[PDB]
Amino acid sequence: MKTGIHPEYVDTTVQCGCGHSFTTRSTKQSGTIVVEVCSQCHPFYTGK
Amino acid sequence: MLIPRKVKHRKQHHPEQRGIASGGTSVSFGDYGIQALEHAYITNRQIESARIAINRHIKRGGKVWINIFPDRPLTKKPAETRMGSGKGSPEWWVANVKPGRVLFELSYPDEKTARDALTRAIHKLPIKARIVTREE
Amino acid sequence: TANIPNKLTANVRTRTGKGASRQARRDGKVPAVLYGHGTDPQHLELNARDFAAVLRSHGTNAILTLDIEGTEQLALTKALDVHPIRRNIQHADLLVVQRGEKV
Amino acid sequence: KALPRLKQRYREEIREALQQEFNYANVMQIPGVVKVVVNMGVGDAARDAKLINGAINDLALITGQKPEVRRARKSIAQFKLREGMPIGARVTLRGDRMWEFLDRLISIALPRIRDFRGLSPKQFDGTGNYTFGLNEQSMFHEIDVDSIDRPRGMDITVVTTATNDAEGRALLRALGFPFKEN
Amino acid sequence: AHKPVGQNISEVRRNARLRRHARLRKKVAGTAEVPRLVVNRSARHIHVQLVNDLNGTTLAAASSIEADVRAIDGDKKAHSVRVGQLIAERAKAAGVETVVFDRGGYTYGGRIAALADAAREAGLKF
Amino acid sequence: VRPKITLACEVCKHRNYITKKNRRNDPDRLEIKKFCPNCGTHQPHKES
Amino acid sequence: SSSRNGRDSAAQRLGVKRFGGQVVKAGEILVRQRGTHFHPGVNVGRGGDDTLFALAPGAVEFGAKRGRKTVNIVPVARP
RNA sequence: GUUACGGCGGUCCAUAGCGGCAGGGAAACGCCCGGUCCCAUCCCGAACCCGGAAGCUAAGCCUGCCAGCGCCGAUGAUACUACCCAUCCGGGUGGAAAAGUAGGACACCGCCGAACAC
RNA sequence: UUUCUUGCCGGAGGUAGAGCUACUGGAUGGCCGAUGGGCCCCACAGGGUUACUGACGUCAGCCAAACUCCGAAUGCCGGU
RNA sequence: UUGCCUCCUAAAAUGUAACGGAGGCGCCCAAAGGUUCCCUCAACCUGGACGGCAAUCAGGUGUUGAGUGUAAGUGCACAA
Repeated sequence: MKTGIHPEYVDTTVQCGCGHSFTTRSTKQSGTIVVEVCSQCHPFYTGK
Repeated sequence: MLIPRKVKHRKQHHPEQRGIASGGTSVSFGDYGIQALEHAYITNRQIESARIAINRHIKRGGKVWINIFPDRPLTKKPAETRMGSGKGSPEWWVANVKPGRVLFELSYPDEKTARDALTRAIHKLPIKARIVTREE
Repeated sequence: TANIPNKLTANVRTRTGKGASRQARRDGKVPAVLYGHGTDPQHLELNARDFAAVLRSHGTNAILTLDIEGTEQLALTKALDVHPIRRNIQHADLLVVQRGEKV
Repeated sequence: KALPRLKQRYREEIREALQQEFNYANVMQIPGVVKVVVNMGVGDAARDAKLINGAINDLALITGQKPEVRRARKSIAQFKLREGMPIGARVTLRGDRMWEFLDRLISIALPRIRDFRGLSPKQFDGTGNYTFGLNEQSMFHEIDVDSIDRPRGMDITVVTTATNDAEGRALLRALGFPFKEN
Repeated sequence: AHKPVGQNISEVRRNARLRRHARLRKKVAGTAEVPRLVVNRSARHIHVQLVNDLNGTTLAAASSIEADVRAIDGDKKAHSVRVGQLIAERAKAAGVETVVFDRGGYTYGGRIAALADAAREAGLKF
Repeated sequence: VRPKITLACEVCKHRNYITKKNRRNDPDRLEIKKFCPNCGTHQPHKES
Repeated sequence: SSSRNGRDSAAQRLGVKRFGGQVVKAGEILVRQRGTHFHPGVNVGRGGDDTLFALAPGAVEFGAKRGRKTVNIVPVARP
């Protein structure tokens, strides 16, 4: 990384529907998000 | 008939009529062949005449290869003109034949008919030629 | 099976070159070069008549017993420079045939 | 102390999985994901450069890296495209950043696709990696439905050290990539 | 069993270093009066040879391998400084004062720059 | 479309050089550093 | 008729001006060429128009280095 | 002085290359773990650059063997050719290919410095 | 004597010749016959009798002043 | 048609004619100059979204096959 000319990068918390909060570095300024359909919630990924 | 689909240079020097052929000097396709014995520009006109002669003689059946291809253009300046004012435009296509070159080849069951057809082609041709065979 | 190695007299050439080869062909002797596993090539003058007879008898592929000054050496013709016009054998290449080797 | 979830899981158990499954003869043979390259060719750049501008912004948000403005290799008249015209947006992620980008992708974005039935393995693209092209950008949760401007779609190529298609498929399955392998 | 489909990064780096070195040598030669100070850089060590393309015979050489440079603690660039000093002494004793310094196809700066600066301060007019 | 332009030294105003630019590509008076022989040092040279 | 041809530039008198073995002063033009048919060798320089000239005196020597014909000047020791 | 050594170079730069079958990392060569720093990406520590030796000879590099692809390649002969003889045809002396054939070749040489020896 | 002749030696060349699967351009047959047309099952699903263009080309043998993987002989420059 | 450049004619040094065979030129450069340092280009897939012969930057593969500002050559991958 040269300088801050790239979008700011910081840790983020995603609270998915299943409750499995993931901690992942992302450029979301706020640092927190929620998703109604995650890996553990999707039919195909869960086993449908 | 036999005309190049394209020549890189339309106007070319007269092909040199020197030396015995280095390549195509043996029957390699058919049973019999017409081997040249003198230098000549075998025009596409002559090739067509000889090929039709052979095919019509051998009638139905047989196969005829035409090894040479009249790809060398020879120009002809317009009729009744004085020397100069640039080279004439291409007028007839020839194949530079040299002695020992096999011009035509024939595969036909009957040796009699094959030799007769090749002799007729030799008659249509503008030089001495002999009916050579593959069997050496 | 096998093919009898056709007998053919050969002489080592006292003079090799263009003039010598043309003189030989006039004399009726075809020049040939014997080479192969023998390491050292030898330059020979076969008899044109006899060699053409051998060739037209046993095809281009035939085994020749070359008598080189009275030395039976088995060879085969691997190349036959034939003049396209005169049709005469112009030159021969003779691959020494080791009695007990494949080619 | 600092390790992405996917990288930690890989180093811990996927190495053992691949070793045991494919009887690799060495750790260095044990494959391992390499750069994730996020491509997107706007295509209509000849008509509007603000399109490629928005594409650059979308990539910057999604991947987290300033995209490279990939020009056009040569001028093709049929596409109304001239050489040196900016035609695509590129992003290269490596190391922890690529690992966590894959984590985000796999655990949020793919399940957020509209009517998705698992990835396509038949087009797995073994030796290279796996280039699957998306139809829209809003599916990437990070960009807002209020901030989207136009359907974009992506091309993610997860280059791996997989020697061949079978080994790459095993690697990306163990990683998690939901394929529809039927 | 194994099929390294691509070209390994080690191979790529070796080839690229050789190419950069060749394009460098396209202008740097090194003559008996002004030898060429070739520098090879590794993740573990750094070596230097005063070579003479006329003879193709090296005049002097130093390397981080030597027990003295190994005893000199610090970092890679500290060892680079020490080897630059050593090659400067060896060259001066040989009778060579001026040289042309070959990067070896690497980049300026780092171990190689520290080595060149150390040799310069040691007394090589290169 | 590309006239013979004369670059003169800003300091002594000696017309020292005669080049050709493109009046279209570079309509502004050309500025490049070249030395007047009488000055000796490279000084800014401008179109006449 | 009228031919659209009839033009040709003045022959530039190119080629080798000093052949291998000729002793030359420091600066003589050894070769004139349009590309680098010959590449400059030891004590031989290449000019703007690809002229090979002698940077040092001595005898011309045509060699090859890495599949490229080259012109070299070998010094001539004064007897 | 000996090495399945590393570098720097040479060859009128493939007889050296490509491909295949097997082998090793001792010092080194490398891959390799990171980016705090010098430094860097028209994005990316991929590369370059910087610190270490956790791991590996799987790759690179190197060793031996394969003549498979490419590379070289005669000798003879021929084509061509300088000069000469020759009233068209040709021929002689000197030179002599290209292609093909026999075959060669899975490199050779010099400098340093490494580990061991001395 | 620098001139010229002859011998020897160092040279560069791309003519003659030859070759072209070494390039750029014009040519017999099988191979894939791929892109395709009818038949095709008439369905656009799927597949072959596929005398057909049968390509890039794959593999076997032939031409050029403005072709060259090559390449003389002479001539030319220089030295002795 | 007349001047200039390139090629072949031009007979392997240079040169060599024709109202001989082909073309270019009366420009573009403030970067397309200088310099330092980096990189290689064509051609096909394991494979891709609207993406097709062709875009991507798809290198994933592949050995210097394109590109030289512009005619032609001589060169240039070591790079020009």
